[PDB]
Amino acid sequence: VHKMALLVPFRDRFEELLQFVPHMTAFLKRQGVAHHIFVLNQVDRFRFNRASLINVGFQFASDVYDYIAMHDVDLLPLNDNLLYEYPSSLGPLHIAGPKLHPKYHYDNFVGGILLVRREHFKQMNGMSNQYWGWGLEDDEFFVRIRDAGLQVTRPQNIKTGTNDTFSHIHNRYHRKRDTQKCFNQKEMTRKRDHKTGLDNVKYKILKVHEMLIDQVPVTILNILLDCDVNKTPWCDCS
Ligand SMILES: O=c1ccn([C@@H]2O[C@H](COP(=O)(O)OP(=O)(O)O)[C@@H](O)[C@H]2O)c(=O)[nH]1
Ligand SMILES: O[C@@H]1[C@@H](O)[C@H](O[C@@H]2CO[C@@H](O)[C@H](O)[C@H]2O)OC[C@H]1O
Ligand SMILES: [Mn+2]
Repeated sequence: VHKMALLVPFRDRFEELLQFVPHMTAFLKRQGVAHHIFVLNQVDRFRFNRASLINVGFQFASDVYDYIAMHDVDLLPLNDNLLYEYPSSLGPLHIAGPKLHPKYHYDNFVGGILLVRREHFKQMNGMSNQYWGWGLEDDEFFVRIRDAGLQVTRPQNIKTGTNDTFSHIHNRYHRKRDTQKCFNQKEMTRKRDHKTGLDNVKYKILKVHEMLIDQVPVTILNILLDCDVNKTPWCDCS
């Protein structure tokens, strides 16, 4: 059978994580999905880089996981018909589709929760590394999906919709989105990145922690991401 690496980019969301772990373990257990949660704890001081943290988690995870779930820690599925299944040959399986997501509704939205076969993630050279702070990293990945001759599939015949498919417990004031721009960030991050990815994300895993949360095993990666300010100075706008 198949195994999912549940990759959870993470910084300063302990409260969310305590809700995430039990909810997801139970949910996935009901649909027979074998999996393991990898908390991608960014311990450098640069702005949050979700995509790069995913690259790291993918490298770390062993070949026994034949697919991954890039999974926001604050987004809980409320509908058991959302199948976190091995994606088809077509490409990524997007769980949090534009018609089910509480907040994002455009056609090619692939954020929130996105499942990708190991082989396809390698094909696409994983995600761009140039996204420091909120926004755009998932859209650039959409393009990587089309450029690889792949496509996005989403669950069919979900009866629930944008108000009752997911719990998105994320108060915009409690957890601020880091929308700042500095240096030439707008211009540069809006353009397709053919130069970086899985194969050159620069980092170190300082420490690996085996945690149990009410018996449920979970792996913490303390990831010190590196920034080349000659290429991506917007990693830090202070
Ligand atoms: O400072 C941060 C920023 C985000 N994240 C993680 O990145 C995900 C995506 O971030 P965000 O909630 O801001 O995305 P959005 O709600 O806009 O889809 C979060 O849910 C967390 O898993 C985090 O751990 N710390
Ligand atoms: O990273 C993603 C953002 O880049 C995205 O922003 C949207 C992009 O398409 C535009 O038509 C919209 O103005 C804008 O909402 O939102 C979702 C996020 O995950
Ligand atoms: Mn959120």
